[PDB]
Amino acid sequence: SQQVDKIKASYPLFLDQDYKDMLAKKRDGFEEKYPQDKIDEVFQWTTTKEYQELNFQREALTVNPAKACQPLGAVLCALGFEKTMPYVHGSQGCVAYFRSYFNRHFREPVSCVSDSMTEDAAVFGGQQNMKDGLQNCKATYKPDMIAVSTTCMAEVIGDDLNAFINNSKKEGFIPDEFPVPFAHTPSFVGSHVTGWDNMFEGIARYFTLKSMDDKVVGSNKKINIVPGFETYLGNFRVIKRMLSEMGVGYSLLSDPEEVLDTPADGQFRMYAGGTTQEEMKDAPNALNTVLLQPWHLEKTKKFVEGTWKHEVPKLNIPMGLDWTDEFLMKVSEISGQPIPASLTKERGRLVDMMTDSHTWLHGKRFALWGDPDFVMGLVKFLLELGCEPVHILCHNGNKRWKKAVDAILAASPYGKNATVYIGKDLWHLRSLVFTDKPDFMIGNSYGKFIQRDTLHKGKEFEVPLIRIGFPIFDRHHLHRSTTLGYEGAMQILTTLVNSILERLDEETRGMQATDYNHDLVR
Amino acid sequence: MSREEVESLIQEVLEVYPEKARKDRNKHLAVNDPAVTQSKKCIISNKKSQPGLMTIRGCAYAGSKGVVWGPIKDMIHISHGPVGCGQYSRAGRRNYYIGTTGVNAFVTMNFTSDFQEKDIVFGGDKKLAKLIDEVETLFPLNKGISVQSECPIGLIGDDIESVSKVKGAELSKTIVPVRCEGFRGVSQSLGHHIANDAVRDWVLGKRDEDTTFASTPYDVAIIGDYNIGGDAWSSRILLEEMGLRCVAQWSGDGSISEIELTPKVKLNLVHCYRSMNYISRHMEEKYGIPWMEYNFFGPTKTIESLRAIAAKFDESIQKKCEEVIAKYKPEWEAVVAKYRPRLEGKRVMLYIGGLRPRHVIGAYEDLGMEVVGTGYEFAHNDDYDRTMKEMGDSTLLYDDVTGYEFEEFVKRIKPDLIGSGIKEKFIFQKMGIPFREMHSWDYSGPYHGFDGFAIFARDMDMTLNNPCWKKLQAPWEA
Amino acid sequence: AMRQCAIYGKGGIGKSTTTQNLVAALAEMGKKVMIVGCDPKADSTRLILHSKAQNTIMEMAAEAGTVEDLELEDVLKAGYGGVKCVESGGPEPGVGCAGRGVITAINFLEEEGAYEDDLDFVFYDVLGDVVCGGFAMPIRENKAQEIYIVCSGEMMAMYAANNISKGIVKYANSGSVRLGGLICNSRNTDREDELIIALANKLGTQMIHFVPRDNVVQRAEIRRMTVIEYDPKAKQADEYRALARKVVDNKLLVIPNPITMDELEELLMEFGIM
Amino acid sequence: AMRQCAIYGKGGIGKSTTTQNLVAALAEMGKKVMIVGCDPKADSTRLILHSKAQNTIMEMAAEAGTVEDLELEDVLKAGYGGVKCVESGGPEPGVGCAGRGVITAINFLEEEGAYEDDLDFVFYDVLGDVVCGGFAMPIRENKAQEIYIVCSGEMMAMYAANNISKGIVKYANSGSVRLGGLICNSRNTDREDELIIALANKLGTQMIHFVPRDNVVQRAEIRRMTVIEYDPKAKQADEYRALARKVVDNKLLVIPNPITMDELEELLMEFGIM
Ligand SMILES: Nc1ncnc2c1ncn2[C@@H]1O[C@H](COP(=O)(O)OP(=O)(O)O)[C@@H](O)[C@H]1O
Ligand SMILES: Nc1ncnc2c1ncn2[C@@H]1O[C@H](COP(=O)(O)OP(=O)(O)O)[C@@H](O)[C@H]1O
Ligand code: ICS
Ligand code: CLF
Ligand code: SF4
Ligand code: ALF
Ligand code: ALF
Ligand SMILES: [Fe+3]
Ligand SMILES: [Mg+2]
Ligand SMILES: [Mg+2]
Repeated sequence: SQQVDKIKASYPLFLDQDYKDMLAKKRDGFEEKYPQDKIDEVFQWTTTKEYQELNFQREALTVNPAKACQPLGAVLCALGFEKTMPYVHGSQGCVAYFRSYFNRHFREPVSCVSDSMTEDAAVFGGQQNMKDGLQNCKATYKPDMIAVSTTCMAEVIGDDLNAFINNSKKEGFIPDEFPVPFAHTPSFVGSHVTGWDNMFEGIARYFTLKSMDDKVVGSNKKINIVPGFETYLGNFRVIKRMLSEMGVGYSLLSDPEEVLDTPADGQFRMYAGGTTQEEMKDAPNALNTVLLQPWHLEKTKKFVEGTWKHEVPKLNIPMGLDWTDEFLMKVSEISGQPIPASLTKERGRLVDMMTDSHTWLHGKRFALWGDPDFVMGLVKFLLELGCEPVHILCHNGNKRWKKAVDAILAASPYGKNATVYIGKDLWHLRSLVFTDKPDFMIGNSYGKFIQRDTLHKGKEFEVPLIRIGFPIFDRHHLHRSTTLGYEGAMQILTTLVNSILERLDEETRGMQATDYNHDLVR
Repeated sequence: MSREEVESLIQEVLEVYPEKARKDRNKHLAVNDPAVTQSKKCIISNKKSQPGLMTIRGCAYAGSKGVVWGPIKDMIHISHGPVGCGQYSRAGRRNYYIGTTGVNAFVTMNFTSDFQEKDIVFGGDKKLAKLIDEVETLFPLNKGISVQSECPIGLIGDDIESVSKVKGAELSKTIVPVRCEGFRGVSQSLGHHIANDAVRDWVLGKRDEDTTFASTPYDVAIIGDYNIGGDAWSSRILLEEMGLRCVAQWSGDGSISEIELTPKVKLNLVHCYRSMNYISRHMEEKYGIPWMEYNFFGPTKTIESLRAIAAKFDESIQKKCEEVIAKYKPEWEAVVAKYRPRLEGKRVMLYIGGLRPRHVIGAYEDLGMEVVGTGYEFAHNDDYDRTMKEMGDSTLLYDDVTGYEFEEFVKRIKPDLIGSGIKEKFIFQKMGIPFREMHSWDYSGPYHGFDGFAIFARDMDMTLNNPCWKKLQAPWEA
Repeated sequence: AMRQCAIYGKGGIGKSTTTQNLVAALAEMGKKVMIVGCDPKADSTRLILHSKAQNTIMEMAAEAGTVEDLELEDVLKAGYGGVKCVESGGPEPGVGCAGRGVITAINFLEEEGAYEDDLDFVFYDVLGDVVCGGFAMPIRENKAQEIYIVCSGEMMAMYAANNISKGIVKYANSGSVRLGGLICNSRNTDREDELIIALANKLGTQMIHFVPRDNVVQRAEIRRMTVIEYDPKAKQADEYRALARKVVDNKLLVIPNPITMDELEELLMEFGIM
Repeated sequence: AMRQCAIYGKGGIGKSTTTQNLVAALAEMGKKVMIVGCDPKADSTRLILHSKAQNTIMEMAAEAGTVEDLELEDVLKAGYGGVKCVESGGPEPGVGCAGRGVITAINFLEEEGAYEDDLDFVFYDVLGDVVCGGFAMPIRENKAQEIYIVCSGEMMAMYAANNISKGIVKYANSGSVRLGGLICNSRNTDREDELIIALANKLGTQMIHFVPRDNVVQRAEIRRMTVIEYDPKAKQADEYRALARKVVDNKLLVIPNPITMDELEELLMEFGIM
């Protein structure tokens, strides 16, 4: 039954007595489930240390991975170029999933096409698929460039992207001069960030490799900025703002912020902004190339050093105070412009916020996960705040990244209780936050389930989730936030300190029980 | 408006395609005319998608793991292959369930083999066996394991059936190998078929030689209801309120026990014909269980279906159905009297997967709303045959519509409301047209039954009449 | 009834020719045989059909949409001796995935009931380089129960046969398929009989027959015919008849025990000089 | 310098043996060569290393994590006469996907700089059954420039060579890879040389040094070496020297015009009778 005045959605419709009776009767009569005591015993066992040992002995099973596959990152990289259609050679279900993923994260349209390789295309190869798909996509959506990635099926059967695109050009399906950069993006290698790196390297070598003769380093007096896999629009915006405030000429390659933040004014814009082809052509003329997230831009680093002859600086991700300082000083030493007073004042305001909030931040223990560069920057910033990043997990991290983060932790007294895990999924982290409980956990939306699990062990064991990373599905407009630069550090600090304060307010809200500490002034 | 103009619109839209693509897509667009007896002459469907045209369709893995197998609560479903598919499909579909996640229920969990390059080159059968052992060690309360194949598994010829047999014998567990590699078929429809065949071959016959279940004459099983937003629950409470015993639910809030007990029931109420008609026919021709299509979208369809189902039982069931109808009459009447004036005369265009493009038309018409355009991602000829009796005269019908086609159709037709998936929502929201997600119910629901109808009307009015749609144009522009 | 056998061996060792001549001799003995060619080249049924197979499962599936819109009579054809012949298609070399083509063809044949007849023998002629699971599809469960490997006295073919034995072991343990024996197609190097019987003994199997190398086979295949149909009075025709009879009455069925590379080279140095 | 050749042909026709003997002949002339085996059977470098190459790129990569952790010195090893030898790994027969392994191994060789200077020849010995795009990895753009197809007078061998040419056509049009010529391995067939020459003319190419069938090759290869190491003064050693010389001085690089099945049958009737 429903009251037309107050209509209940599923919650709390299914808390009504008739629905509860129906669910209980269905369970009793036909589900044949384990006794509630057995379920409680098994849950309590899953929260134990022995279960964590069994969990960390896993070799074949992955449970709740904190990573995605390469073509997702390839599509994100391709989206950052002007009037560019992402085109995934292979099966269409992959494209549907990539589009749905990015739609849910950004709450924006995400344009991507597939050549719809079926069983016959798997057996015979997708060369006809490539020809017809390139022609159809160009005729239908009129992109100025089609950026080609692959699904796993096309990589397994060895679909030669270069040969297929070249044959499509010679047979008149697409114009010979129409830019079709390509990259092999096998989903069974690396992760989505690897796909971003592969796609960017393919796009770079498409526009630069064969025309290096008339290129001289520094002739445009600009700085190349490679953002890598980035899903925070504010990060693109902050990098642009900090470089333009500095008076530094810059070229941000793969700029997707416009196409993922189009206005609602009665018009749908499939393309908006993005790195122009002329920017990529002129990129070898830059003074240098700075990689924002170097730990998943290794192939790009090799190509830029070996082909453009740019001495790519050894810069960490510009996250937190020290690394934003290092990024700004490196940009200064490259472009020759000084760091302006506005940036110095912004840094000082960050320091003021740090001093204002250090008492609440100091000593707080954290479990965090995400991509390697973001995770490392978060670890560094947490150390700067006096926090303890006890559980640092990176599913797509490697041994060298783990060693670098271990060296970062060793340099600070707040990294003593910290452990770095690579190749571990979120089930490992659920065990970790059960057995060595942190105060909070920082990560994407999947961590919410871990929070749920902790709340089942009790309110005192609940580990609240702070939503920073990708993807964030259960909150709106968090993709507009910033994590890089002083502004990103300020936003992260505000989020952390206010999460702590809201948690403390909740834990002291019980009148006559804990409200003696329900302070108005914190 | 007018059969001629919409045909002209179809031709103008098709004008931009290359000749091959235009020739193909012309057969997938039509103008409804109830003077047509067979949809084969009208519109053809269930064919290959044209490459590079930005189709909405999924894959066979989406139709098997994401649609049929995934909702089963107590079974652990392993996305066999690389990491992408399971990660993107993890909890994207709101097939609601009751259980303790990670202990005895696993629906929103993502189990995967996370294939690396060496797993492709040297095979993953040994890794699959080790994964099954680890699943047993860490999830001992699971009541079944299904192995959903992704594309590489189908490509490299991994013998997942042998692994399933050996490990199931060794552990006394039901391990169901599903050859749902994404490149099979053309859409999720073949995923439905493969998942149904896997259920038939590995699950449905486990209790064939078992008579320890007490069977009452009023035993019905809900088939093809995936409990989106609690839909199945909102449906179930109606059936059991008219005396029926709902032994099984397929597969939203579904348990493997219910699927095993399905052959013991006396009637099979199929909601989604497209996804589960295969198993309905199999059970009809093996166990002799009749199956009937019903519809719980809107008061008219709900009452009609309840009376149709009651007519298949005793007089007591019919009296209980009549008393249910009389009891729920004031509530849906109040919903109509509140929301129909706000929605009367509003035009709706739909594009959903394979059942809802025609099933929800009655619910919209219960609020005075006319469906002027509809279409399917992956429906078959019989689905469009059923669609003709429900769509109005000279209404647009589309199959596997492209983004360009659907955008142009919306621009010309200019409907008041669009019902489609997440990949169209923000496109049409930016054009200033109210959009309702007709897959996930826009994270609302249920929409089935009378309570579902109240929620559906509230959502339709909330989105259609939201003030935001009057603010798209800046006041300093003409 | 209805024995199912799979013909494996080194590339170009004569699996197609030997199996086609064997099937011709079997049909001569009144046996209803079926040939499934699991090779992207549709060359496993040129002699029996007297022409290149122009209707393969993959070709007809691609020409009619998907494999689920195909029928048996479109791909299954009969040739000499009434032998029903169907060919798994596949890509031209260097593209696509022939393993998936074989997988799809075998799955189609199983689902359509391509075998439910008065069949006495079903032979899967596989290619030489079994490089993926798809080409081991004929020896899965409820598939070919016997395997015959065709070999010769040059040590590369011997190492190949050992490698196919290594690959066969996993399906032999996982299922019920067994190595019936070794067919020796002659190359006449130094000592073929001794080398091949020694390898078979090391693997735990027999040498079911020795087939000599004579040019009547090539002359018959130029005319697109088996030796049995071309020259029934030829010595090679009687050799193929003897091989057929030895196949019918064969009872040895052993899980192979492949030898290491060192043991194989020791066998060659011991039985492969003068 | 830096000539990149891909050795293809019908299965078991003698691609690995002829390639190793030709490489030995080229290395005795002071030419620096490197052999890449693109067969999951790592048997294309045995007669050069005098042992089975136990370490392969795929096996080393699987053991040592991924392929990035590997080093060239662990897979690239010298042999007789300064011949660098590497082998793409692979699964045992009937499992996994060897074409993907070949793709990954060749990508690893490219990324690690195995194609350094002072290397006159790089020979990709590929398996006979090119079932997927992966085994066409050697003839991808900027990878191999010349294609040598080993054939013989058998109908199956010529059909396989023509099918391989059909597969080559797409890469030849896509890139700069061409068909250098048809190396002939004698199988002692009626009008073998005539058949090979006619087929080469129909394809638009030549037959490069019809190689006689001799058991000195079998002996040398059973003693774990090429003929050059075994009997330098033997007739077949001089034949391999002549083959190397004819390979060095070759300029006929064409896109093959493969002939249909009907034209193949006409060729067989015209030159395969008497
Ligand atoms: N006993 C034999 N005697 C003479 N020639 C043979 C004999 N067996 C096979 N051949 C010849 O060698 C070639 C082998 O080709 P084929 O039968 O297709 O081997 P596979 O199927 O194993 O690849 C045939 O063309 C045939 O002319
Ligand atoms: N000129 C030749 N003379 C004698 N035997 C040869 C000759 N060429 C190849 N062979 C033999 O034929 C067999 C074919 O094996 P192999 O060379 O590995 O062929 P493939 O590389 O094409 O698979 C080998 O055992 C080899 O000893
Ligand atoms: S199963 Fe089908 S696409 Fe019948 S694959 Fe799809 S939860 Fe749709 S129109 Mo998402 S044939 Fe269900 C469907 Fe309908 S996932 Fe749901 S809404 S009634
Ligand atoms: S059509 Fe379907 S969703 Fe696509 S792969 Fe195939 S089963 Fe899966 Fe998977 S990991 Fe990523 S998302 Fe693909 S490229 Fe492969
Ligand atoms: S090795 Fe087999 S499975 Fe792998 S791509 Fe080649 S044919 Fe397909
Ligand atoms: F052509 Al083959 F084994 F080399 F069948
Ligand atoms: F049998 Al091969 F190259 F080893 F054809
Ligand atoms: Fe939006
Ligand atoms: Mg054969
Ligand atoms: Mg070889």
